[PDB]
Amino acid sequence: EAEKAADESERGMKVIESRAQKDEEKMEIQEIQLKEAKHIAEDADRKYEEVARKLVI
Amino acid sequence: EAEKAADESERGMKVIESRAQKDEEKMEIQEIQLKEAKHIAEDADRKYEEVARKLVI
Amino acid sequence: TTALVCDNGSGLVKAGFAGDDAPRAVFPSIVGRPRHQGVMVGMGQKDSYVGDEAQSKRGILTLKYPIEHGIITNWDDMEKIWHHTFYNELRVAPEEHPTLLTEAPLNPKANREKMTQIMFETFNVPAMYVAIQAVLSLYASGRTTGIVLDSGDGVTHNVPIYEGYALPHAIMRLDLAGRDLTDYLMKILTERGYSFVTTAEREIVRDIKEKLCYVALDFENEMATAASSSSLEKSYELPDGQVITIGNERFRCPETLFQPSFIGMESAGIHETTYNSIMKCDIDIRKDLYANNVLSGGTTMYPGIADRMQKEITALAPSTMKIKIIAPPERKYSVWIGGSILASLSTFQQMWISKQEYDEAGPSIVHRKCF
Amino acid sequence: TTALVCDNGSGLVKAGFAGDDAPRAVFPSIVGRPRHQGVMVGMGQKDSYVGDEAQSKRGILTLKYPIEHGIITNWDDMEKIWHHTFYNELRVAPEEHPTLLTEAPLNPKANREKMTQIMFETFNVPAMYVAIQAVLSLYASGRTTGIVLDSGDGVTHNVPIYEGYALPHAIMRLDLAGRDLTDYLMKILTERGYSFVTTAEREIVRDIKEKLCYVALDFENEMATAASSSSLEKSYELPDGQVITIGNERFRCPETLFQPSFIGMESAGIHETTYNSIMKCDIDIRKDLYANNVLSGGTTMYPGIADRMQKEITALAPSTMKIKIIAPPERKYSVWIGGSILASLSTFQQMWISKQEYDEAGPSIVHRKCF
Amino acid sequence: TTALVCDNGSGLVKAGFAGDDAPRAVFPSIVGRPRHQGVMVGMGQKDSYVGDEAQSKRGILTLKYPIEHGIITNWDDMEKIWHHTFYNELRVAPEEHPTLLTEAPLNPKANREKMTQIMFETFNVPAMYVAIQAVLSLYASGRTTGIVLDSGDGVTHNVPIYEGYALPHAIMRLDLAGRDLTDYLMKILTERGYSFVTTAEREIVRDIKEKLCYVALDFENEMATAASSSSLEKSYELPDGQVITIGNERFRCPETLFQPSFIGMESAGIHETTYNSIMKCDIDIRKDLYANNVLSGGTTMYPGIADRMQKEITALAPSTMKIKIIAPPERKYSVWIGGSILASLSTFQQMWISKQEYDEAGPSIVHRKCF
Ligand SMILES: Nc1ncnc2c1ncn2[C@@H]1O[C@H](COP(=O)(O)OP(=O)(O)O)[C@@H](O)[C@H]1O
Ligand SMILES: Nc1ncnc2c1ncn2[C@@H]1O[C@H](COP(=O)(O)OP(=O)(O)O)[C@@H](O)[C@H]1O
Ligand SMILES: Nc1ncnc2c1ncn2[C@@H]1O[C@H](COP(=O)(O)OP(=O)(O)O)[C@@H](O)[C@H]1O
Ligand SMILES: [Mg+2]
Ligand SMILES: [Mg+2]
Ligand SMILES: [Mg+2]
Repeated sequence: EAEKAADESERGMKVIESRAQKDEEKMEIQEIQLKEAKHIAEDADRKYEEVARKLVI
Repeated sequence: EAEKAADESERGMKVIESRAQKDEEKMEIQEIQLKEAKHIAEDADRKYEEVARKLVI
Repeated sequence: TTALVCDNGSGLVKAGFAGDDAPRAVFPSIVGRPRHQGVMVGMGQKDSYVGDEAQSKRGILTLKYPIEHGIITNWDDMEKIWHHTFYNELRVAPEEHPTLLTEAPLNPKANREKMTQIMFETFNVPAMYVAIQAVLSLYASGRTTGIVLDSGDGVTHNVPIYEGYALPHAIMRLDLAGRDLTDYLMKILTERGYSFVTTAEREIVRDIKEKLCYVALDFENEMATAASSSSLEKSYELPDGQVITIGNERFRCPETLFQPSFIGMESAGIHETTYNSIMKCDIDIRKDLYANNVLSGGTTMYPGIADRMQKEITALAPSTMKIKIIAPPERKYSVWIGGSILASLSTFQQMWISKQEYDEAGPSIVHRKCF
Repeated sequence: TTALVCDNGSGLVKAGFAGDDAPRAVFPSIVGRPRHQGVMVGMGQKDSYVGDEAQSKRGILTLKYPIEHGIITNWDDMEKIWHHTFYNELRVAPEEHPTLLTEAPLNPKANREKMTQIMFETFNVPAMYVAIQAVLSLYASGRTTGIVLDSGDGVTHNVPIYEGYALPHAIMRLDLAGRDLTDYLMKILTERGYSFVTTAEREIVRDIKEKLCYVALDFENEMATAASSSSLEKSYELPDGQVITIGNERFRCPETLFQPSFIGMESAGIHETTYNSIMKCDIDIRKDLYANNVLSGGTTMYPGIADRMQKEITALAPSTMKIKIIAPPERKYSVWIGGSILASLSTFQQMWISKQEYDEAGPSIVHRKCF
Repeated sequence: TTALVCDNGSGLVKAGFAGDDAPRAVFPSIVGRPRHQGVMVGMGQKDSYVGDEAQSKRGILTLKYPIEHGIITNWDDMEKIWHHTFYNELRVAPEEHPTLLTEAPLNPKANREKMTQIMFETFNVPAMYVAIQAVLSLYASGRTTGIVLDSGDGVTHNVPIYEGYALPHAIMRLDLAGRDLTDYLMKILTERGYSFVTTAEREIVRDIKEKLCYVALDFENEMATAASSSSLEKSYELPDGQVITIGNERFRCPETLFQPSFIGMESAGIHETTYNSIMKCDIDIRKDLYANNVLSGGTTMYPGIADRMQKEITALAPSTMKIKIIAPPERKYSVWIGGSILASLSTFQQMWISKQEYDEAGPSIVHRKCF
């Protein structure tokens, strides 16, 4: 049973680490798109601020 | 030795599941912020067009 | 050959070869010294970090600006800055390159004399020239008349020029500049519970000032809106987290320019000084000066500053006079662009101060008519 | 010649030559004396058993540790330990080998003074140097920044280093260590039926702690699980029989590090002291310290300690920072590896305290720039 | 009716009726909580001890200061402190007595607003007022012009006043105070072998600092004398025994005031901040400010501090300008004396913040002209 548990541990660690590299890639790409979303959000924000100041003047 | 290996693998897979839940709420928050950023930017787009027409007239 | 256009300014050195569209090397003008001892041996830390490198080591360094208000107070630090600019940022030996320097109006003569002496002696440049930071800005705008307001980090000044003829008796200088605004922002941010004391975090406060501060078209109305609503509050991310939200302080910092009394200075606001300078000139050129207002310097980059300045000057000026304010997007680098344009002129090649001339007639050449 | 790196530490003396990948000699720092009379005539038992040999005769000796928390309390015992290390373990004459010694931060100056005096007089070492544990531990980790938490058997201290520059005002020390954990394990084992009092059984309890104890990610959840399930119970074999089974006591002993209130200490847990030390430092380097947290010392070898520490710090720290904990497999011998690396450096050869300097300036010379 | 004057301070609350020569209720501002179990039943133990009572049970309680640096960081504790002051030490119902409070300059607005809200809501006083400590100190001294240095236990600050007019732009605030000196004394006492960690030992260290520490006229000379001779060794007796001996660190602790770099702080010493403040003012009042330097606060009672500060200022100041330092013997209570005097004025009776005014205008009423 110790050897059986060792085999269980080895393929369990293999599957979980495969999922870990998958999730690492996922979080990296989602953080990249998070940065992009923040940049576009602030871009629209201050563009609208400037055009609104132009409108009021 | 086998029992120690199994214990370490069990700890690793508990912590891998814990980081997985962490990643889960991270996707939740980043998805909601991406959605709201998109909405605010696109609303900025409509109002920018409207105020641009106002500025021209 | 080619000429180097160095603009020391204050808080930002920008330099590059003459004839280039934009400056090649731009970096803060600070000197950093390690205030700790160092335990790890063998690294061989240098005793002084100069330029942009000091910005990456703010947490273990004390930063000193060699220029307080236009003038140079620490000559060794300025020499280090010049050496770093010549040998690292540009990687060009100054032995065979004339240099054009810029400085604000109404500065001590010893400053200019010592600058010239250091440049001829330490670096042995073949020739050098000194210019006013305002005339170059006027060149960069493709104009020949009007008044120029150069609001940098150290000093602000107004210089009226008509048809290429400067009017020395109407030049106005005020010591309020970006550094005082940063200090005021540090002071007033305490009321919200945020404390900034170390010189390193002065740079952080400067970053918030650049990113969030803006000029209000009207003061009382904006105060009322901020006190009633909360739509003007914005949040900034510090280098170590704990995002901080600033509201009413957002537009109070840049108002010091129009309200010097906030920081205790008795002098009048920027618009009032400009108006007084406008009338300090003759009466036959006031219309053109009104119609050709020029802005330059980083401090004039606040959003909405142009509209407020125009409104104030129109209120002061007679109704039947057209008022226009020129605010090109590239205010910050306008002075360097003008210097590059001037250095590329063929007729200017005879205005350089040759090394032989300086040796024969001494350091006082710059002040003499051979300007 | 070659340099000699010796680490007295606390509870374990480890020594070897510089440039080696691991200490050659490692043995407990224990001095034992016989407490009985002795009837056989002719064997001629020695009056003092020192080092690992005392472990063999553990059952007829009163083991004493020469040092309580870093500070040496029995100088004669320390001299015996050093003599045994130099002669019976390394079999070398210290008359021709410079010695590098390791000493914890924030200790009485008389300690270092007496250490150097003994080394220079009793053993006539040609030269010697004294270093700090944290710097060596950082050296061995291949890092130049970060905050290092060194937790041995005597004392646990956190030291932040940034770009090779220390932050003395942010160094934190806590007297909780492995010895207190062993004492608490004795105190908590008695509630099950096993009583350990004699100093000989101290070693048995320490071995049980090393072999069975582990750190729980959650305390309340683990206690609830153990209250019902019996899957956490493990058996241990004493050196005579009567195996003993321990349940929840295995993960309760190491909780004292995070819950010092168990043993009456007022201070906070290590996870909180680390965060406090990080917030002591300047704001501009907190991100790097967060991302370069280093662990060292035997007491940090408990399974699952790294995950618990990371979880606690992440809870304390802002959610926008990546907390990374570096736990190399060889935590116990990290300090000695760092000392070997430091002694192997060429530029370090001029930092030794030579015999002539000690003779001229007396024992106090240790407190000069040759810190 | 009569008005109450309460000075919360930082770690020392002093309160009394207005129109008295000295306060009649002085006690530390600490809240103690029992950290142990408690075996005896029926003792009726309380779950929170406040004020001087907690000083008598330091060995079974954990002590918390509700004020870190001027700012109140725990409102429940401060409420308990105020209730104890009003109902036990003074034994007067606050429902029929105006209250005057004091706070340091540059204090966060939220702190003052919450103070006023708690004061009006919980204790339901009819009127209340808040004042800056510097102005009260000036009133107590009987002067009307001169820069005042108020170094308390939580914060130090220099405020210049000329002819009853304050200069906000010249107010300087530094966070170095008595608490930091106590912490530094703790840190440096370990150099001899005395370890103080628990909050109870903080009071012992503070008492040692009060009794023995003194300011040296010169640092290098005194250190040389201490290293050479042994006449500065002084012995203190702990609550139990094992009298401790103190040498050079007797005067090394207060040097942090003039040498903040000891504790890693960037800012300069008080002797330099005072000069910077003096130079920050106008030019035509610098003479009077030089000749009317006023000291206040508990931290300014180190024997010889006045002479050292006078020497430093004279070194900094021009030769032809005379420097005078005023150090009344009642430095600690000067703020309360000034507050009582101010409350005694008949004119000030019209500056009270009536309860109806607060109700109709809300908390913001505090920041309006009724400053
Ligand atoms: N967009 C901006 N908003 C606010 N402040 C700005 C902005 N751009 C530049 N500044 C300020 O201008 C200063 C730089 O002035 P600069 O033009 O370099 O003067 P000099 O030419 O004398 O060096 C900086 O201190 C910065 O705070
Ligand atoms: N695998 C382990 N698990 C738990 N504790 C351990 C382990 N190995 C060693 N220790 C503890 O570490 C201590 C040794 O610390 P050490 O590294 O010698 O400190 P120092 O370097 O100050 O001598 C021992 O007292 C022991 O209790
Ligand atoms: N003779 C003395 N020597 C050294 N320190 C003193 C002396 N007298 C008072 N102190 C310090 O002054 C502090 C009290 O300051 P205090 O005037 O109460 O400030 P606050 O009013 O803000 O509480 C104490 O913490 C103590 O350490
Ligand atoms: Mg400029
Ligand atoms: Mg160790
Ligand atoms: Mg006070």
